[PDB]
Amino acid sequence: KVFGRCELAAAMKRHGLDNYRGYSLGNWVCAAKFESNFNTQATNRNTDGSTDYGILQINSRWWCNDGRTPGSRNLCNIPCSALLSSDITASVNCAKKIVSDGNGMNAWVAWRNRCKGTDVQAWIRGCRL
Ligand SMILES: N#C[C][C][S]([C]C(=O)[N]C(=O)O[C][C][C][C][C][C][N][C]1[C](C#N)N([O])C2=C([C]=[C][C]=[C]2)N1[O])B1234B567B89%10B%11%12%13B85%14B%1158B%12%11%15B%139%12B%1061B%12%112B5%153B%14874
Ligand code: NA
Ligand code: NA
Repeated sequence: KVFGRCELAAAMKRHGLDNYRGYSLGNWVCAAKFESNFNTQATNRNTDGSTDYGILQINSRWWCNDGRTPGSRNLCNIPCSALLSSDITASVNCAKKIVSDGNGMNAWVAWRNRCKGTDVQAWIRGCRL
């Protein structure tokens, strides 16, 4: 599924991501924009053989099981395929664990490089939320 901006903002809110770990909703929408272009089916292979999955490009190195990342963990206790669904529940639950791991949203390199310290509220501007 390719979400619209406000559509995704709304979905994130309903699943309790807004202000989660102190990160306002615009931060999450901005991260999703640059991670996946709002496409729940987005996959990208990493140099090291891990893969990033879904709207927030969650990595198989730590967070999900894809059967082809040796030595990896599955801290969200989910198949990585779950992170590609139209329904974002699994992605949001896993992202809550990630953002709680010590690094905050710096766990998403695209957030640090393209959202941190910008007008992130712009991503939710205009939206009925
Ligand atoms: N951090 C910080 C300083 C904010 S100062 C600006 C400030 O305090 N403005 C604030 O009190 O405005 C009240 C209205 C807030 C509306 C917030 C929604 N819009 C935002 C925003 C947010 N939230 N942002 O974070 C922005 C932004 C526009 C551009 C960059 C960041 N923007 O339009 B400002 B002054 B110096 B150079 B001058 B300009 B930039 B830098 B500092 B920054 B901006 B002024
Ligand atoms: Na909070
Ligand atoms: Na894994």
